[PDB]
Amino acid sequence: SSQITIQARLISFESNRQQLWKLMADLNTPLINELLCQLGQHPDFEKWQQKGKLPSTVVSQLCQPLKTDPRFAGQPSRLYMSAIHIVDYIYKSWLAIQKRLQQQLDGKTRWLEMLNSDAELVELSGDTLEAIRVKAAEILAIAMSLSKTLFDAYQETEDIKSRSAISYLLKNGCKLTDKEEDSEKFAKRRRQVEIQIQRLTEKLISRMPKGRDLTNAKWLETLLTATTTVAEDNAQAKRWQDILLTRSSSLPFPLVFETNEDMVWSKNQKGRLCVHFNGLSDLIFEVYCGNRQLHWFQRFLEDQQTKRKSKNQHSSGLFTLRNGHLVWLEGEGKGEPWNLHHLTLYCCVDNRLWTEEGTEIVRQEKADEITKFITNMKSDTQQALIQRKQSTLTRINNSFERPSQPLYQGQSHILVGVSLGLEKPATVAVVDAIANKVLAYRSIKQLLGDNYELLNRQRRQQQYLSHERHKAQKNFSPNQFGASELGQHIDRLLAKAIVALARTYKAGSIVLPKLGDMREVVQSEIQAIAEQKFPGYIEGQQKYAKQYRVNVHRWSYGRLIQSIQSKAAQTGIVIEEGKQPIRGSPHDKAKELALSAYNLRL
DNA sequence: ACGACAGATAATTTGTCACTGTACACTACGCCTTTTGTGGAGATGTCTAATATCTACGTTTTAACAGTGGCCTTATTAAATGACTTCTCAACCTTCAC
Repeated sequence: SSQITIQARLISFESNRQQLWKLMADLNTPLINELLCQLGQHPDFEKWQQKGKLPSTVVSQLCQPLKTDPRFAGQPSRLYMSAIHIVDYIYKSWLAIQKRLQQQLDGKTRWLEMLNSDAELVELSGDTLEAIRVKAAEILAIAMSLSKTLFDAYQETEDIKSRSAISYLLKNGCKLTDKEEDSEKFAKRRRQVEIQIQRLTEKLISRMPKGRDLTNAKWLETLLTATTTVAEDNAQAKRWQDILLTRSSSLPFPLVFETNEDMVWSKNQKGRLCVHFNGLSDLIFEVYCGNRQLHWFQRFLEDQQTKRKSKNQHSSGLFTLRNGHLVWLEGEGKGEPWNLHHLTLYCCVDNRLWTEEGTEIVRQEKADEITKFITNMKSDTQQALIQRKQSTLTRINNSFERPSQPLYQGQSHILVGVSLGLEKPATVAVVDAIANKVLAYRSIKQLLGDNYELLNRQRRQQQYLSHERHKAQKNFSPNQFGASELGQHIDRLLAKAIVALARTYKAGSIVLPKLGDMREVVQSEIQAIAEQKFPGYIEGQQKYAKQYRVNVHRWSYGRLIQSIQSKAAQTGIVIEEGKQPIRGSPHDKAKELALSAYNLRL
């Protein structure tokens, strides 16, 4: 996770900002909207959902006739390209989501079929429980990936004895068990799977990507319709209401510049770094950044100047800058939108390209990938692709003469396990795995140190700000706020503390748990309990454990994992994934998480 | 011869009267002992109703709270917020413009 974003304000005189706003809002965003509409109507759309993959070129092909439609014709080539990238990534995202959800629904539907109680397994096997227990002992002795191997063994073995023995073996977590099945805990575990299947089935009714209408013409024409026309029935009037409540999108889609050299850097005579974008060189924007990021923007000019001095004998494949996003940030107050909103550039950089040693890491990664490509790839334009790839492979050998910082060296036998929990967001154990000894624990309080008071602040603000929103909603007041930025701050403080401890003990890796989807587990567990406690009373079921379900939906385990992954990559510490045990305290969970990831190395 | 007539005669008792021996001399029912049935205290032994004491019999009363039972409507779409997921993160070459 070595890619990170740095940002700066872009400043320019009003006519440059107005011209860019009108390009984005009047042409580029309407084009994106049109591409999303046409792409969702394509005759292959239903087979793209089955593959879960979009064709590499279909957005580019749809955009070609639109580039000369009077609605969209006025744009530079890179703005059409940006619109293509926006639309292509949206569907690459959405088709990947739907594909995995469909696989989850199919997987659990098979499990629901093969989850049979011992009373059902007796009939469906025709064998006594001891007989299927012995047959499961044989099938386990052959399947010795074990879970998948049993799922593979189940499907084509139509022999109901072995098929039931696999069912019995899978019910217990791929192992034998002597103890009797508690019939109500089984019936609950069956009911959980039905709820999960239903909730997956409902999630697969997701909407197609909606776009951003900045005119909101549909709202005003619906208002005129609903006020002067009789609704033909309740369903038309409901559709009218649903439109009238829909909020207006203020801001256009950002521009995306996937060619780092489509940002051209310079220093003006007042000494400020400046940038202009390919196709819009007349609009000079001035960089206004914090000094904590200035060294990156200075590097972008130095990388640009280095390759010009070498007459392009360097490769921009090793430019520290990777891509840019050009974004309008919503301004407070009033004005024309190019005056109200603040133009902001977000630059992706790869942190390894800062140093010379890290650049050598990237160079070999580039060289191996391109040598693979050239070997596997072998038309005129496809031969031109090979020649560009071969030019890259030649030019990445030329050095940028970057700062030298020796790479981190961590001991392979020292690991940090990080236990994640709802009550204690992180707990760490430094384990010496060949010694099987814990070198150090730290609690959440020791990780946060002097910041530990922020953790009670978060809980207190989450309560307070929720209640103030609840009160504000009843007044239709816009003053609705929350603690997300404090929560993000805490997760970043924890990430830095964990990695600093890992560096201090020379740990080779940080071990993080494969939590899965905690929210759908908790939500289906609690619903199965509540349906027994409040039969036929839906509101009673939804009130049951409401605050626990809320707490689990706020638990930011993904954001914390992501923050740890970024900080570890910036110091070259390996991340490993392990299985967090359910037994024990957060300290013991962290220790056994660490040691299991060591033993799982094969 | 004996004894047998009437009457003598030696007893026998009746009655006188001088003499003398004696008590009157105040001087026993009184002193003393033992038994003994009746009687007067006065230490001591006899043995109860009863007015408690002295706990328990257990029996009510409380409140605490535990368990049963009724009710609670459910859907769509938009918005805000908090999150999750996915995708992306070229580069050399050509052409026309001073």
